[PDB]
Amino acid sequence: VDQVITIGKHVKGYHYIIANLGFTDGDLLKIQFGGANVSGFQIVDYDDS
Amino acid sequence: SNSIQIGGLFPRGADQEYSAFRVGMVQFSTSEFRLTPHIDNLEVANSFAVTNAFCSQFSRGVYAIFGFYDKKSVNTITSFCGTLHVSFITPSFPTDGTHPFVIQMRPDLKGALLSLIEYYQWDKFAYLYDSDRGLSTLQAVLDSAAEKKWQVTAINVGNINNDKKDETYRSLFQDLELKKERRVILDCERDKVNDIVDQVITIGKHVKGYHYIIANLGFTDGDLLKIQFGGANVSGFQIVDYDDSLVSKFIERWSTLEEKEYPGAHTATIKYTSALTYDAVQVMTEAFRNLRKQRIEISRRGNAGDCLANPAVPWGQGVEIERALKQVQVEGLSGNIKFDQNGKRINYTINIMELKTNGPRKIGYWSEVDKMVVTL
Amino acid sequence: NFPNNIQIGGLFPNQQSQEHAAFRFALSQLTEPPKLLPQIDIVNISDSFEMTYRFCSQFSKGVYAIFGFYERRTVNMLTSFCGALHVCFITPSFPVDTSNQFVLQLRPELQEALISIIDHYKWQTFVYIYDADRGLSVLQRVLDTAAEKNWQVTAVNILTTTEEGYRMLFQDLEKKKERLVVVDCESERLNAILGQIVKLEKNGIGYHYILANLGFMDIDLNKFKESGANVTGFQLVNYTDTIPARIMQQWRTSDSRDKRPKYTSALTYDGVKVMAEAFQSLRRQRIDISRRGNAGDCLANPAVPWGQGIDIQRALQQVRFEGLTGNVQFNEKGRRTNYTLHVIEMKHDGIRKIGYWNEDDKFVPAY
Ligand SMILES: *[C@@H]1O[C@H](CO)[C@@H](O[C@@H]2O[C@H](CO)[C@@H](O[C@@H]3O[C@H](CO)[C@@H](O)[C@H](O)[C@@H]3O)[C@H](O)[C@H]2NC(C)=O)[C@H](O)[C@H]1NC(C)=O
Ligand SMILES: *[C@@H]1O[C@H](CO)[C@@H](O[C@@H]2O[C@H](CO)[C@@H](O)[C@H](O)[C@H]2NC(C)=O)[C@H](O)[C@H]1NC(C)=O
Ligand SMILES: *[C@@H]1O[C@H](CO)[C@@H](O[C@@H]2O[C@H](CO)[C@@H](O)[C@H](O)[C@H]2NC(C)=O)[C@H](O)[C@H]1NC(C)=O
Ligand SMILES: *[C@@H]1O[C@H](CO)[C@@H](O[C@@H]2O[C@H](CO)[C@@H](O)[C@H](O)[C@H]2NC(C)=O)[C@H](O)[C@H]1NC(C)=O
Ligand SMILES: *[C@@H]1O[C@H](CO)[C@@H](O[C@@H]2O[C@H](CO)[C@@H](O)[C@H](O)[C@H]2NC(C)=O)[C@H](O)[C@H]1NC(C)=O
Ligand SMILES: *[C@@H]1O[C@H](CO)[C@@H](O)[C@H](O)[C@H]1NC(C)=O
Repeated sequence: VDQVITIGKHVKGYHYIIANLGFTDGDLLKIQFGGANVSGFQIVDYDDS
Repeated sequence: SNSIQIGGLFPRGADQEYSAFRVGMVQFSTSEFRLTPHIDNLEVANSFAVTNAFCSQFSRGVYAIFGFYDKKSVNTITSFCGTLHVSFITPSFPTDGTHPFVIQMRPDLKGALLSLIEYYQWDKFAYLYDSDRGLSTLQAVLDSAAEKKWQVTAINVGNINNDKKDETYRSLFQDLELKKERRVILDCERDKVNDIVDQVITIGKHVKGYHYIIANLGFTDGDLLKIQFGGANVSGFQIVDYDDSLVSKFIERWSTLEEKEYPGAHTATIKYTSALTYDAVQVMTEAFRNLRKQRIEISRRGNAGDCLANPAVPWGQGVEIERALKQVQVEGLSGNIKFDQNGKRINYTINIMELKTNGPRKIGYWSEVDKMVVTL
Repeated sequence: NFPNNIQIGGLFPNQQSQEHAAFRFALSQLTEPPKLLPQIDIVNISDSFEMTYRFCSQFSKGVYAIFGFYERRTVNMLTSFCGALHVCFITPSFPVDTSNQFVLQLRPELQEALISIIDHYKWQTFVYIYDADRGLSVLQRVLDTAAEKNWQVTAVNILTTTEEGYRMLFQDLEKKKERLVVVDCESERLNAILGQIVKLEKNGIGYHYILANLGFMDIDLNKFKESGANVTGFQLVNYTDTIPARIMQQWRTSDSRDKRPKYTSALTYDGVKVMAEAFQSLRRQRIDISRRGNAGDCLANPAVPWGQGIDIQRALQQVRFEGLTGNVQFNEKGRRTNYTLHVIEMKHDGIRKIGYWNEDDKFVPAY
């Protein structure tokens, strides 16, 4: 992710699928505003009480 | 034992500049005489503080003052110096007028900038200016806009409370996401430039199709590497030519100094402000050396007195000191140094730079008389 | 209770002027102790040095406040010396963007009102002629708005452009049918620019002027007799209103028994009652004031403030009354608040009242 950003490939037109079970375990904020699609998976639902 | 006393008025954070000044004192010192600096550290934007420090140095009987001013304190400096015939030597922005007794180490940037804008054949562009720093060069491009046929969108970048900052700078560019602005002039201190560069990158506007002109004299003073690979054009100006042996030989030395003894000085580059400061010590040294080579005695007999003495009768030798300072012609870190009768740099050169994937490269040079020249 | 005489310093740029006569008149009206005992000095209001000298001399002599005038070249020294010493400066001069609580600005701000008037006539592209002497912060405010509403403004500093510079841009303007000009500057420089404009504009057809000034009626408007020129401005004072008229009547007789007052003279008049009110509020609050006639020195490090300065400052700021300039009132930053500006228009001596402007409602008009 750090290198995609430095290369400028986090813009609209690219789409990344993070294939692990912890989509929000890492820092997504930094790739959030480029325009790229970023999808993943999450097993820990922080909405559960 | 030949001590010529001088003052040094240093802004409260100008570490590298002071290191540069201390280095020049060593480089240029001689058996002939020793410049004996008295140093004040002060809130340079505070006119009261500036008057206090000037008057304090005047009372001591300094033979000249090296120092810095702000747009808020510049009038204090020029009025007090002009009235008392005390020469001020400074790397600060050149005064807007022909004020006497002020040796302006820093060359004018307006010509080169106007020339560069024409070069790229711009007609419509955004101009980010910093009210904190001044409007003088904005005004020059606003004056020229008609004749040169430009449409300028001027945005003030100067009252940003660091609290937000991120949010402000993003709002600004997501607003230039209205008139489809892609050509942008910066005109800021190197820090504010860095901050803005940081936000341009975060917003993803450092790609192909945008072009930025950094309107200061220190293109490579800041970190360009981070905006180098986006694809955007980035152009600027440079007065310290690291290709010169004089400069290369200086940096050889500067890169070696202990950082603990010389804050800001364990590096490969050097801020153009610090380079102008080092250069200032040479000019002051030559001027006072030349006053002796002409057996012009300039030694004060009686106390300088109180800067608030009334009437104000300037000392007789002030004019001689000014002239000697303005007659100095040497080569230094900032190239050929020469002054006109109003203490403005003349016959100087400003390098024109573009950022490339392999780093900043000189693309040409700007001269007082040749204007803009593509290098090849 | 308090001292019987409250010495008041003065920083005036002239030996004689309508302001001086306004100042002296307002003072002879007062009846209640403490007596305001004026002690003024004629000084170059543009010179920080002379200004520092006078300020310190008055501070040393023991004045409780200073009434006076400043210019763009002196605002920083005053704001700074006022803030450091806690002596208030009460001034009719052109209000500044950032000053402090200790500076009391009798003159209502104009910049918001002006932007309303431009927004009203839906101007898009226009010339903005200004006083480099006071209006460096206002221009930016105009440039700011221009960015938002996408105006095409043309900035022109009075101090720096020549007769031919003027010829030239009035030559640019007359290439298009309606010529829109804003002129923001003080009265004396205003009148000098008038004669230069009228001569350049010929028949005056298609020219629309907005004069950013508070004394529309103070201007020589004869220079516009049979000019097609559409002239809009601002009047702070109505001399036919009850309180104003009663006041005009009082000194009109004062000078006959023994000329129409300009707005700066009106502000000077109200500036005196502000001070009178301030100290009489201190008498009924029963706060005890007193100062050294023993030349307490000015310059020091740090600046040692007058311990009771904050008392005089709170009093000056809380003042509320009806004077020659309408409702006289200050916000906490030291500026006029709760005021109404009347908007006026003129063509072939068309003296019509477009309406009024205030902080809450902005601008409301009134085959
Ligand atoms: C009152 O004090 C101020 C100093 O604070 C004096 O201001 C100085 O005024 C002179 C005369 O207006 C200015 O000089 C003029 O400058 C123009 C533009 O460069 C030049 O073309 C003229 O030849 C003339 O030199 C001077 O620049 C200004 N100084 C500063 C720091 O602004 C003022 O003159 C004093 N007036 C009186 C009546 O004592
Ligand atoms: C990013 O996400 C969108 C939505 O899933 C992708 O498709 C968009 O929506 C429709 C559905 O096919 C397309 O017709 C649009 O053209 C897409 N929107 C845009 C503006 O591209 C889109 O293709 C994804 N990006 C990539 C590279 O996969
Ligand atoms: C970035 O720099 C280039 C070169 O100065 C600008 O112009 C390019 O070169 C020619 C000369 O006009 C144009 O015909 C090309 O279309 C430009 N190259 C490309 C790929 O754009 C270019 O316009 C500059 N970018 C901006 C936004 O000013
Ligand atoms: C002064 O000039 C202005 C400029 O247009 C005139 O104000 C307009 O009045 C017309 C006619 O009622 C209205 O339709 C517009 O709302 C106004 N326009 C603008 C641009 O402000 C005004 O009529 C002129 N005064 C005189 C006496 O002729
Ligand atoms: C705005 O200023 C006006 C002064 O005109 C204030 O209105 C007066 O308020 C007093 C005090 O209660 C009343 O006795 C008067 O009848 C009012 N006069 C007029 C002419 O309206 C008003 O209170 C001020 N508003 C604010 C928010 O300070
Ligand atoms: C002052 O009041 C008179 C009252 O009739 C009114 O005509 C005039 O419009 C008012 N003031 C101004 C500034 O126009």
